[PDB]
Amino acid sequence: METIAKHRHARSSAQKVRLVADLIRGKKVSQALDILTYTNKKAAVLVKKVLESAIANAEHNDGADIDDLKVTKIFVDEGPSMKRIMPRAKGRADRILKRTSHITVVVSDR
Amino acid sequence: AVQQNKPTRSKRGMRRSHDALTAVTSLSVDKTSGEKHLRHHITADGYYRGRKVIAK
Amino acid sequence: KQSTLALLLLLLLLTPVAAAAAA
Amino acid sequence: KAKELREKSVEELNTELLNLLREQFNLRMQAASGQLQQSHLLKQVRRDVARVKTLLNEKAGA
Amino acid sequence: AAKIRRDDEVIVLTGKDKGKRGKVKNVLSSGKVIVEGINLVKKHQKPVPALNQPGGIVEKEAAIQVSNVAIFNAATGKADRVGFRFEDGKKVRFFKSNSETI
Amino acid sequence: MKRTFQPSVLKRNRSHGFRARMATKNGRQVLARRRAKGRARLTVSK
Amino acid sequence: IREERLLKVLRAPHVSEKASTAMEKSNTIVLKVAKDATKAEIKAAVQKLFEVEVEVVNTLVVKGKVKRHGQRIGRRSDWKKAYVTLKEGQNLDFV
Amino acid sequence: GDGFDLNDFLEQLRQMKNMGGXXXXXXXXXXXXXXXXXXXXXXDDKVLVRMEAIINSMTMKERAKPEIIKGSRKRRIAAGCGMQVQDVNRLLKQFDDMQRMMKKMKKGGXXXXXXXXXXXXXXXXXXX
RNA sequence: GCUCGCCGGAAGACCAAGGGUUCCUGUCCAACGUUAAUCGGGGCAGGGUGAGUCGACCCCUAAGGCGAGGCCGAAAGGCG
Repeated sequence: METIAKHRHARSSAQKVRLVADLIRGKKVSQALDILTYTNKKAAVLVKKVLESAIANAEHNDGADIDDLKVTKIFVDEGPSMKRIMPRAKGRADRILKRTSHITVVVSDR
Repeated sequence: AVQQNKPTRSKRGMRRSHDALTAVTSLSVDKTSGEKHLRHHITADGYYRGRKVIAK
Repeated sequence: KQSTLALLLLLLLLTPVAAAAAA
Repeated sequence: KAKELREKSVEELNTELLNLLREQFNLRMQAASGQLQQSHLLKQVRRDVARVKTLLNEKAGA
Repeated sequence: AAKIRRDDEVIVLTGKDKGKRGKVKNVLSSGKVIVEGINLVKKHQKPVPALNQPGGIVEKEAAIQVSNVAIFNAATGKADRVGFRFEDGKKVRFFKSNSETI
Repeated sequence: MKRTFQPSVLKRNRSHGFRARMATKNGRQVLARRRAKGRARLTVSK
Repeated sequence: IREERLLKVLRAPHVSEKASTAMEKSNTIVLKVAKDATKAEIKAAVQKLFEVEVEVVNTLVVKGKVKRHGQRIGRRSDWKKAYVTLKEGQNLDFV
Repeated sequence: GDGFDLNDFLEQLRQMKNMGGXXXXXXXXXXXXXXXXXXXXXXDDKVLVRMEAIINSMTMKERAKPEIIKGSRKRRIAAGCGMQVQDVNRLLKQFDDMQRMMKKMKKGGXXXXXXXXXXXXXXXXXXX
């Protein structure tokens, strides 16, 4: 049985988060949790959160035993990106993109 | 200097082919407490190689 | 003066938490 | 009201007006101390005042 | 000139309550009425400690469009439509079918 | 460096203030045009 | 002065720590009064309505803050505060 | 000596329900009664009996160490006292508030902390 | 809290101008702050500016302005 946990509109680019997301794909969630613990990145703690949430979901709602879970599908999509302005020299200005992303983790006993 | 033609997503993929992180393989398991941790680094409880060398 | 002061002061910390739960 | 007030002389009306302002004062005093339950009272008096005044005028006017 | 009023017994023409009868609590300006035992909704209420309001799912009565309710003729047992005449000098309501006053 | 706007209140109001406009034909035409476009404030006043 | 004006002066007691402080220590009360009233009229109005002896009335004007409600920028109204010094033989009533 | 826990909370609660001053504490409090409603004070007996009884459904470990309490334990508690889990969550919330407050009493002064108590008003309009 | 380092005819203290609540407290961390932020000149709520003698007002005029009558000018207006 598949279970979802998502975090939407996280500050980090899709790109940066992808790096970490692609570390844990396929492992059983224990081993993966540790992979994430000792990865030094910001994305790492974001995705750690989402993964843990996902475990809680599985167990509490669908009655899955934690030992069996693997990470079957984990993908980071683009989020709504916000414009800002940084002033630059000689008067020109710069529309800045503060990017966000959708971290979506899905776990399964199979 | 600035590029002449918009480089395709292909090239953009290639350049990033090297940018993948390396997952740390080993999690050393300390003898006394048993918690996992890095090689050569102390645990979350301040255990190292069986001592508790930090009280904390 | 000091009587009522000290008296109320002793139990002063217990009251407003329950009062906030009442409010 | 306003039939009731209409049959009173100008003097008794001045006197009533002052009573009313005392009552009104007293009221918004209570209301600014947080001591008021019935708010509907303010409007009651605040409007009655006007009633009285509007009479005084026409008794002087004609 | 208002046809449906407080405390009239009505019958419901339209909706999930079609055919049911009941008593009007009150009317609203938008042309909506609220009828006894009619159009119950299950509403979720966040518990409020100031009003000592517990939480939970409260069944409440939701406003129904007044076009959808008909004034219930007790004589004929049928829904009716209403009209106005002048009896005494007073404006009064009556049923269209048996033309009897209310 | 020293830029173009060095603010002063008394200056501002003697130059563009309400009364200053009303003084003249032209000014009252300004205030006419503004009232016709329906501005929030006509002149610069506090 | 006329009494009719008087009863229109004094809006409300001002409640705060500063207020309480002066009321206890220096024997002084703090009032929100109509924006246009003056030291004369406040002296008169307290002396009249609370029937107690006023020494002197000091005043100030508070500019209301600027607020936002749902992005909209509003301006809280101004008002006038009065520190009212009572001649010492008086002891406070709150009605 | 670790800090404030459900043991001291229990002691303060039984001392509360024994000494409960709701009618008297309404009189003891002055500035809070001018703003908040006068009848808004809840009855001590029912609430504190509920709290005492629900606490009585807890093991000694869940008391001294309140952060280990989870959903299943809340189920055990609610089923034991014969009430709803939301009430357990409610009392855990109140205990969280009490713990935070007493922690603030322990960190600072009782006079700085008693004078730091503020009455929250979301605007100068009453009840809005 | 402790050492280290920089300004000191200022990188200190007080005003006028200009701004207009940025002041102080509590509370919060989305956005804002070129990073985190538990912090802020950010958000929300409250408080805060007390004068016969300090300023403005007021009395008096400078340059300059407006200007009853008046002179002038197709009209508006210009000068006094």
